[PDB]
Amino acid sequence: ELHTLRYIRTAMTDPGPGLPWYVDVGYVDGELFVHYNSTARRYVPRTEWIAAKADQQYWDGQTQIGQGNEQIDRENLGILQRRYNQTGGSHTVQWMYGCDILEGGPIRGYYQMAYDGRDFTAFDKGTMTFTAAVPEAVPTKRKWEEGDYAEGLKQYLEETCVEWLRRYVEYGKAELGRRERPEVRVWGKEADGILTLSCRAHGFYPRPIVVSWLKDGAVRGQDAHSGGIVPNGDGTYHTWVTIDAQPGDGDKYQCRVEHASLPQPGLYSWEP
Amino acid sequence: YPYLGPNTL
Amino acid sequence: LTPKVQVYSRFPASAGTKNVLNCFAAGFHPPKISITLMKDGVPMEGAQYSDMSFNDDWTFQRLVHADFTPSSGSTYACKVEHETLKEPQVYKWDPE
Repeated sequence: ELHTLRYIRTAMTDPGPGLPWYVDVGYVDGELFVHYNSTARRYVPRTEWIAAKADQQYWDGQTQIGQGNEQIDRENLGILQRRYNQTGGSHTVQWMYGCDILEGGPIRGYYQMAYDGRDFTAFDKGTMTFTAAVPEAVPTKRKWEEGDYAEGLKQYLEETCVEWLRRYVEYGKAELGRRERPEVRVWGKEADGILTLSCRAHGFYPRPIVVSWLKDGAVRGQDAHSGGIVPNGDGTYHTWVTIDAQPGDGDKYQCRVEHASLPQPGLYSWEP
Repeated sequence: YPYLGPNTL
Repeated sequence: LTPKVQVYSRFPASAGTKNVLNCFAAGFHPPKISITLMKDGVPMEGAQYSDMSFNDDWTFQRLVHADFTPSSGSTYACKVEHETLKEPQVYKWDPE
């Protein structure tokens, strides 16, 4: 049903010691598959399916865009410095554009930008006009409307983006459609007169998972602390929840784990 | 597949 | 914005067994951040700095991970140096 393509850039003035200033990255269904670097100057695959099922002209043609996309962002950084009347320092340019599809057809199409952690511009496809969030982005709105780049973006977001996305899903249908089961461990420790239990699901896929604490067969969303869902190195996800409770009450609490991989939601109890 | 440009700000 | 850091392992913390320690900072700006994983106040050998990114609200996040073997007694933690934090903050890995 729902498949999402998203490309993302990050041009930086002060990236750090021994780090690249510009990086361009792509994501399919919330999973990293394509990567570009300013040091390497070539697009490279992160997943197996995109690497296996792609010719050289795909990479060479994509690299020419990446080397292009690197060059404009060098010019951009300099343009904003003069527009804001800034001497220099730690500034960054961000780009965020993609396309969503449901049962074949497209639903959403976006093309945005932010400067120094704040929205700069955004392409509204329905009205066929770019929006100026900040007074410093008003010149860009006039530039991008006079020269109809909006016609070019509509062609990309609706036609180009979708045709490539359908192909990417077909290549990694097995690797996107797979399901991995979470290795769950329950543990608790005394803090300062208060027992602090903690459920910890390790390696699982897909991303969205529901983990909660059940006191006496009843969901307790009070006193529960969660750190959200966080990624791993090998294309899988991790989560963690903890609950403050009275000492001795160990058998009362239970960690329920609801996930797509599991048909029945598995309950876990603390037993050492 | 990425989109080239279109142009500077 | 200050980074929200979380230290955790890939697999269950079994002593003397192959594992991958992970440090994940997220929700910070600017993106220039120096995340280092340490074993007993000393940076871990090897290491693997993964790719960075940012969420829908233009806020950054970086993952760093390293293949290792957790020995008993040895203390593991993730040092993080950022412009917002003023002084470096150390996040400790709690096994089990």
